[PDB]
Amino acid sequence: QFNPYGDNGGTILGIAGEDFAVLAGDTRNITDYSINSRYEPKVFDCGDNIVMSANGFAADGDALVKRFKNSVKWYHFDHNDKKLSINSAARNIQHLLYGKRFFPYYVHTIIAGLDEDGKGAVYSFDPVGSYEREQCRAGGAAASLIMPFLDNQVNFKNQYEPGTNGKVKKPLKYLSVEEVIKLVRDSFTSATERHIQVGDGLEILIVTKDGVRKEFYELKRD
Amino acid sequence: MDIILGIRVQDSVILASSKAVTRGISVLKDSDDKTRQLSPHTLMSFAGEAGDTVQFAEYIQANIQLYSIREDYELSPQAVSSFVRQELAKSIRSRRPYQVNVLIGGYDKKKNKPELYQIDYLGTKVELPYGAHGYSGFYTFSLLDHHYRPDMTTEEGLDLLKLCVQELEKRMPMDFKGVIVKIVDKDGIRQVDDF
Amino acid sequence: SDPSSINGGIVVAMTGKDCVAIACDLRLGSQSLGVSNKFEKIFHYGHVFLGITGLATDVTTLNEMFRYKTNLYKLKEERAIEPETFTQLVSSSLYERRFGPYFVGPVVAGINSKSGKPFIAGFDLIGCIDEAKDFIVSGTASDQLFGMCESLYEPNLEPEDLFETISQALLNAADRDALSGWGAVVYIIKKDEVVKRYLKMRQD
Amino acid sequence: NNYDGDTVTFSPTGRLFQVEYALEAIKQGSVTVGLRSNTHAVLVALKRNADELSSYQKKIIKCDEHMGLSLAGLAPDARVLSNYLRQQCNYSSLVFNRKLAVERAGHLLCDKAQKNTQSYGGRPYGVGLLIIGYDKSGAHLLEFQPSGNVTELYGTAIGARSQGAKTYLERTLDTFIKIDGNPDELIKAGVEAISQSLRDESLTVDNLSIAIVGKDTPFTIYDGEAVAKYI
Amino acid sequence: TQQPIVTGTSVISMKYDNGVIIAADNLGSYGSLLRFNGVERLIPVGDNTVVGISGDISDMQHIERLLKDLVTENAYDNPLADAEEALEPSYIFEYLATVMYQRRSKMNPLWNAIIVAGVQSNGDQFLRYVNLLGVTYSSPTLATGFGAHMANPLLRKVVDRESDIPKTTVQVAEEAIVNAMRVLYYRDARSSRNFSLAIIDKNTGLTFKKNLQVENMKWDFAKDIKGYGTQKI
Amino acid sequence: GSRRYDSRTTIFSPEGRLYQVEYALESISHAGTAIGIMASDGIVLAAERKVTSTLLEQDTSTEKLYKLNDKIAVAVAGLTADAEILINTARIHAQNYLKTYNEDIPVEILVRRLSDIKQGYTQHGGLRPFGVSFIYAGYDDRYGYQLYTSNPSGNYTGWKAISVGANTSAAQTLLQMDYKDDMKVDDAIELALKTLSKTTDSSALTYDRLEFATIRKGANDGEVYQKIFKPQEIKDILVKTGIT
Amino acid sequence: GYDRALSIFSPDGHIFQVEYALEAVKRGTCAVGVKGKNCVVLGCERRSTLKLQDTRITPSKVSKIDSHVVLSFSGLNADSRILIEKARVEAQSHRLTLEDPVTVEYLTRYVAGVQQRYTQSGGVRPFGVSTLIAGFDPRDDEPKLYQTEPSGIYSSWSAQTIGRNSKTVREFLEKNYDRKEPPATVEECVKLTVRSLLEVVQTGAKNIEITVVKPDSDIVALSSEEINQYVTQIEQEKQE
Amino acid sequence: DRGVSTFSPEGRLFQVEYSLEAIKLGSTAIGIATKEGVVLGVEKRATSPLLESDSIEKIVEIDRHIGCAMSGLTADARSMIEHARTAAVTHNLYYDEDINVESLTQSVCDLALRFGELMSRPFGVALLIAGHDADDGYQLFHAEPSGTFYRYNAKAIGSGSEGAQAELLNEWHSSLTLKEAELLVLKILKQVMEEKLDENNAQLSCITKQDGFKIYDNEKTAELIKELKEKEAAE
Amino acid sequence: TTTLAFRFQGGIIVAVDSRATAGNWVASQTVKKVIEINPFLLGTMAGGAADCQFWETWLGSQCRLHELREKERISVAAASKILSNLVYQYKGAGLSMGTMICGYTRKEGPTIYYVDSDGTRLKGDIFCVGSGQTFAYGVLDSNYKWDLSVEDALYLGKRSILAAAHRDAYSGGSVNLYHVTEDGWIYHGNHDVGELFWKVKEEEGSFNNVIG
Amino acid sequence: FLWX
Amino acid sequence: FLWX
Ligand SMILES: [Mg+2]
Ligand SMILES: [Mg+2]
Ligand SMILES: [Mg+2]
Repeated sequence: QFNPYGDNGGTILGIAGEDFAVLAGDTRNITDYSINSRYEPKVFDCGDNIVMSANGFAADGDALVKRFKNSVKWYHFDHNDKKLSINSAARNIQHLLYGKRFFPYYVHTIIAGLDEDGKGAVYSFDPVGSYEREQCRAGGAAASLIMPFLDNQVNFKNQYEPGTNGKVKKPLKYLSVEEVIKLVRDSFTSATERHIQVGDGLEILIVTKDGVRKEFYELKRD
Repeated sequence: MDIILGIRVQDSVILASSKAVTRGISVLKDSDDKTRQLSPHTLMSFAGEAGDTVQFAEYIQANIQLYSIREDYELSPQAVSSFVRQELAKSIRSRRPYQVNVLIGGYDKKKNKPELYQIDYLGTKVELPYGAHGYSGFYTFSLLDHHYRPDMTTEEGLDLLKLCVQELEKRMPMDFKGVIVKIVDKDGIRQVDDF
Repeated sequence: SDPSSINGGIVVAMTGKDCVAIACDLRLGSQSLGVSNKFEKIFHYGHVFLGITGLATDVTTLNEMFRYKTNLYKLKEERAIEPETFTQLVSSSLYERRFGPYFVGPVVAGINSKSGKPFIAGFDLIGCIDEAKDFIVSGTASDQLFGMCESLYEPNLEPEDLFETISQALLNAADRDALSGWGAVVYIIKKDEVVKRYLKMRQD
Repeated sequence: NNYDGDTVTFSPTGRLFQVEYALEAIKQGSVTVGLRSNTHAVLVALKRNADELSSYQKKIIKCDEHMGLSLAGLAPDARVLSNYLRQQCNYSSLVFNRKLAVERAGHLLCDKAQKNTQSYGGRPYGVGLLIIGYDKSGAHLLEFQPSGNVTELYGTAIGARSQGAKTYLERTLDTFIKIDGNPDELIKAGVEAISQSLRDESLTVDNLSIAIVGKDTPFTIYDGEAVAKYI
Repeated sequence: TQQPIVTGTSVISMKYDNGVIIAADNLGSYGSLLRFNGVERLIPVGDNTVVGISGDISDMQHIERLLKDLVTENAYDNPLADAEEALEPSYIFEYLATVMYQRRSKMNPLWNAIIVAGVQSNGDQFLRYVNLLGVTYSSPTLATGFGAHMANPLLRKVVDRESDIPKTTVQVAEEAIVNAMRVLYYRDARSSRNFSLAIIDKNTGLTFKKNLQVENMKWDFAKDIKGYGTQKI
Repeated sequence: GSRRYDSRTTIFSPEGRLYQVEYALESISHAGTAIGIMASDGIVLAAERKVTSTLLEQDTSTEKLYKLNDKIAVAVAGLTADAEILINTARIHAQNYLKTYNEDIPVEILVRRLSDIKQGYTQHGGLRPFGVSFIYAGYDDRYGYQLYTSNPSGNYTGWKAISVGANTSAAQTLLQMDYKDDMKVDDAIELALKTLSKTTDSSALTYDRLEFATIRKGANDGEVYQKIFKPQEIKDILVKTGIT
Repeated sequence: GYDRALSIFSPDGHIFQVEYALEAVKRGTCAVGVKGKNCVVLGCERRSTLKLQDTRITPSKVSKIDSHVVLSFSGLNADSRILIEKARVEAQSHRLTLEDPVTVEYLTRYVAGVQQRYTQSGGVRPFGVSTLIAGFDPRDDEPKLYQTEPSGIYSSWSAQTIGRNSKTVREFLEKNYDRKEPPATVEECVKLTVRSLLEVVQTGAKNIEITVVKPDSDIVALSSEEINQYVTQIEQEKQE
Repeated sequence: DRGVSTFSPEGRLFQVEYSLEAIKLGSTAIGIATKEGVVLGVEKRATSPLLESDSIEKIVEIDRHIGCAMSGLTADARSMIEHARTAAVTHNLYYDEDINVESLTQSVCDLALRFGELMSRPFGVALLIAGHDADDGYQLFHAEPSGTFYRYNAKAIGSGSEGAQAELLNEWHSSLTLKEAELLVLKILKQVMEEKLDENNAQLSCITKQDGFKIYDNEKTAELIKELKEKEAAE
Repeated sequence: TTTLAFRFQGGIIVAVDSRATAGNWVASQTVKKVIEINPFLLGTMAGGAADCQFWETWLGSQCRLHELREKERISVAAASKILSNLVYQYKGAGLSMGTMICGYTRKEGPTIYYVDSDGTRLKGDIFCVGSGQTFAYGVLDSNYKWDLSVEDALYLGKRSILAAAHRDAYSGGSVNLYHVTEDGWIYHGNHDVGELFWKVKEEEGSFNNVIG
Repeated sequence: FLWX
Repeated sequence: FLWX
């Protein structure tokens, strides 16, 4: 029987700073045990300082990103070139995803940018449009490897102040863009080592008030 | 849903309906009224699939209430039962049938006679002296075959009903948290508060 | 979950000398559980009699449907429908629902008012007509009824004799079926009088 | 007279009066000017107000990053036709990853307007449009009329006293066509053109509406203090 | 929901300094039966694009008609149909990509893997893949079926990343493709010796080569293979 | 377009009247007179056939009096063809009710639904109304014996005695003169014929120009019988009252 | 389907079909609504050119929409039946979804909405009917009286009349009804309603219908003798 | 007769031009936009003294940040309001934000021309749509049955409109306080109203960023009417 | 998941956990399972995250349109029935929702309605919904009285989620507390089970099964 | 598919 | 059903 879904592998990672946000994703595209591309970007600038990735089944991923980009275009037309806020984008994507509740988009969606107060924001979605704002989210094949590391290093979980008898927690604080990119690079090198569907390249899109900057780093190609 | 009984006696119809609403391994409620008044002298108890039961009961209630206003006249219990049966008879060959079984207890003011109608989800209607739905019947029918008499009073009918509930509480596997009892007669519908 | 054997029940029709007989049990059950011992399966529209076995909701629905149709027939034709014509109406109606059928085994019986000829007919569930001189059988004890009728029946029985033959045919067949019995009704039909008798039978 | 009841009826001389009456709605509309060089295309629109308390009716609509029009006549009809162009431009992008040619845009508007002139019940569109755009064959200016006739021009004007600007552009043709790689000078020529269609009133800051598209310029509209430069 | 009947096997392709090469054998298989031997699976669109199709041949012939019709439609009311407003590889791909994904989303797919090889108007090399699921990806080397398993490894030894494309000549690139076709003939049980090859160069244009044959095959070593273990004679 | 040829059948006059309803009533006023008289123990339906020809088959004919079910009959005034459309609809509505509730339809419910259909043709659809007036004679166990009339407007009212068609003005004056509440069926039969005899446009009232029907409880014990009179039975009842 | 726009604007800005529908209302028998301190009363004229009527079975002028709301009307009788039927269905539909009977305002707003729809729907003429809708909101003792008309406008009235010679009885109510002190009792409210109809009717025999609505679904129609007592009392006080 | 969607020789839609005549017959409605808020006021115009004037609802809430006043065949406005309310709530569901006053007005105006041979005739009612959004601040819009809408600093519609508009021309300046605007609406209403202005035959409302859209009580309006009369006598 | 709502003298208490799972994988511990429809209406979520979140947000839109149209805050009964009638239209399609509509109105008083995706709608004084409902019932039922103080009721609601958070593998993260009065709902904070467990264990002297 |  |  014809199976309409497939798995194109790869993994994505969104972290939110004080006055910035990053959305990173590996550039490997696979089917079964074959590499399709060593460089196929799946983290996109959608305009209005929103970056988006829909990891999983690449066909559904591209369809969704395409539809949201188009949604941004018509928002401008219908509402006098008003800037689409990240919170408004998030709700719009819920409606896109849930629209196919009974034939879902087989993707995990993450968007990043700045909220209306100018502070870093990350929103993550299930395949049928349940969404939540977070400081931190990994998505895709190696999400189970990266996420518990982020819990430990970003949100400082299970870490107690030395000599306080495990009574005082390590205090939460915003990370610098330099410190966040270190964690992204170490998350992806670690993921590449232990997951076969992750590697080839890492592409990071950094969002500040000044706009969207890109950074690229090599990953192991085995 | 599970236990719904009905006993037609000389001058009234008595409907007993279990109070338990169970989902999974949790009794969510122990005071549920599995009945709707269709008209002043017609009462319908219902049991079956979750959601369908109340949705069907309230839909019938609305239609009978609409007829009552339009004609300024109460439909006979026979007429209401025939209407309800046809709705279920339509339902069974629908895309998603109502999985609801009902008893209709009514007092015909023109005939001055109590009437009990047993209708399953297929649209199988029967007039009975006593009726039951689900596993309840497997105990109550043989018991009523023995103890029932057609000329009994309402008080005798309630004692005969207590005998059924006692037998069900003894031999039924599931805890149905007792029953709400309602009497339909010439004076309309009233609820027995202590059972 | 076999629609034709949930409720259970039987109908049998026979022809005699200038007369027909149609008989049915009174049981309505839900598989093992007996529910009603008053469920009659024989109806009539003027002088034309229809017995219906099978799923009881469809027995009720078809009775209501043929009453509806025979009533409009009488208003437009200004006369009562005849057995031969009604037989065709039943067949048309059943085959209309060819790919979603009524789970029923209908049996027409009556005397043509013009010719005075005794007439009986049976149908399958999709509406195929089974015309017979001797007898028609239907229901959960059809095998038993076939065996009883084929041995007991003889042609040109008088109404009083035909009554004994059809009654013994139904009773002995019903006692060898779990889902049939719980009382019986026999219609003896002459040109211009009809006698309806309730039989005494074992109540198990 | 007897042949102006609906669009489905020809006159004895072979005229469609309902189409001609729709054409009349444009003449009543406020003046708007279109002109282009080889690098840029410019729309200049005189906006109209109900009174001194009212806003000035917005004449210019964006269709894509590389295309947009100005309107003269029934604004709701312009909204319907502009919305249709946005969809056709958008269909070309999503399906063919291809910017819609300004010429095809015209052909699509022509065919949409035509269907309303041949069917009972419907009515002709009561608006004229000037479509500017920059595509794979350089700068373009189109004039749409609700008869269905679309015409590619170097420059033109539609609305009340449009003949003044149209005569000026006909004289200036040789000058403004060679304003290449200079947005501000092409706009000035457009603002000087629309000035020939003014009577008693002059160009103010909330009165003038300018739009431009070109080689390294997305379709962008200028209103309010942004057009103060050109008065 | 389909099942493919008459099928075509591997389509292989790679970029070089000035353009792209694409190749595909001339076989129409009917399961294990090698039924049709005259089947062209490379279909040129204009003078700047070639579409290589594997999978169901009835669906391939349908896609042929769509592309033929696309050229006709593009010429309508288009004075620049043979110039600035000619069909680009990127336009032709996006159209097919849209169709493939619409068909999978209606649970009635075109049972194909498609590679669109061409050169854009600005001289850029275009090479992109789409299949029955509507999955799209681009890479210096692309292949379908067995080609993905056996051709890609050999082609990637020549052009491993982007920076290797300017260093790769049409001589080297074509040699790699013709070698890959031979390897596929050795090891693919639904391949044929006869194949077609197309070069789309930004200078010399579209060069379409028909009735090529796999040659310089090593079989001699077979004479020295006796039994499966212990047999000596 | 087609607007040019539209009569606009469903519009108001400046005075607030429905043109097509008024003109349909003018049509009915030229139709043969139909009388209904309701007694305490039955209802009479009488109707005058439109100028009969001597070669018309009288016994196997039905122009005026139709049967809706076993308990309800109608007398027609207007276009026979129009009436037969509405009668077939009424007959079905009666069987739909019986199928649903296993009870014969109450007279007023049937009359309301038929009157609601007529109302529709005056408010929407752009079609001409039905050029028909009915006299409904029926019995139900709620109100007993009931006479109604409906007209093209879709308005219906209840009556003790009523006329429709030609010379209703003259007919209604004679009924209003000789009717009383404690009247018997046999008396109502006589009144019905005496009324038609005086209001007829013919020279003399004869059996061949009349349709006649009674709805009595004259059957055996608490059940209603419909009697559509045969030619010979009308001839007998016409001699018995002394009109011929 | 029949599509024609029957209700359209004229040069002077009038919709003649809506204004001609009002002329049908003006032709209709008089209907009056008077709301007291703790009750509403609906009075209705019945023209006396119809003798040999059967008042048992003849449709009554006042209709129950629910057990707590009533609707009287003036204009085309056949049109009124369609509005009453829709209202009765909406009354049950509201109970089914909101688990609460309609407010008089909500039921009025619905009926008014239906009347409006027919004034800008193709193929249909407006309803030749104005309605008086009266009753009490659930668990409320404040009397409610509303009026609708073919155009679809509706509003609340202390007292209002519609139909033929309605301008005469409105003249009467305008000087005889005190806003500061409405009829305190049922008797006072019924009397003022009968008085207002006796300005127009003719005789106070079988020409006047009176329906009294009270809080908590307490609706009763007065008989001939009950109404005749008010007529006899008013005429004796008049001779002064 | 003639088509519903027909053009006159001058190039106007007959049915649209005739609906404008209907709106002139309607009761007066006045809107004034300031930097402190937008004020909406209407003439109620009760046809009889028995009619309970508080049941006359000619000022209406669309959302917390958008109000609406109407003039003409007010029955026609019910479906327009219903659409506006659905549009406003629907936009909030899809985008988790308030909808721009202009975008709401444009949505209502899209209904206007959806008539012909869709509904049978244009609307016989004009709307004053007043609101506030973060982008363009306090706004007043006039929505006609032509499908056109203008933004206004102040606008009068209805029977006394041409007289009231000429008055609004002189009185309006860009530094009006909310309290000044309230009195100005009351002043101009009293001038053009047939019957004498009081709290029972005239209604005031306003929309402010802080408190949203609020219809004033008869008690509140009565104090402003008394404040207005004193100030006019005071010079 | 684990959500409970109960009625008492001082109004309604609503307690939820914050854990979201995808099988045995803990997706999040920072999920809001209570939706604030309006100042007097609360909605609880269990089962499908997308289904609950989408349709309870949509319910909030329908409740807003009701008060615009009827110039009056929607009843808890009407609000609950809009949701129950919606899910009933989708019955058999495979929506997964366990829902409690909690709020106060003048005509009703404090009211709780259980609404689930097979179309069941029940009024009641106590409900626990989710994978850990039985664990919450155990503690809640055994300690519940009508005469509980606002302080004690808030604690019992909190302690009943903690009980489930501990034993149920698919419940935990943090406890979100709400109190519904005649004046509307009041938020009583987010309580991380990380700290709350040890605090309760120490102060209460309970959880003796655990290595202290 | 997230659960709750 | 029946067969022949
Ligand atoms: Mg790896
Ligand atoms: Mg049964
Ligand atoms: Mg047995």
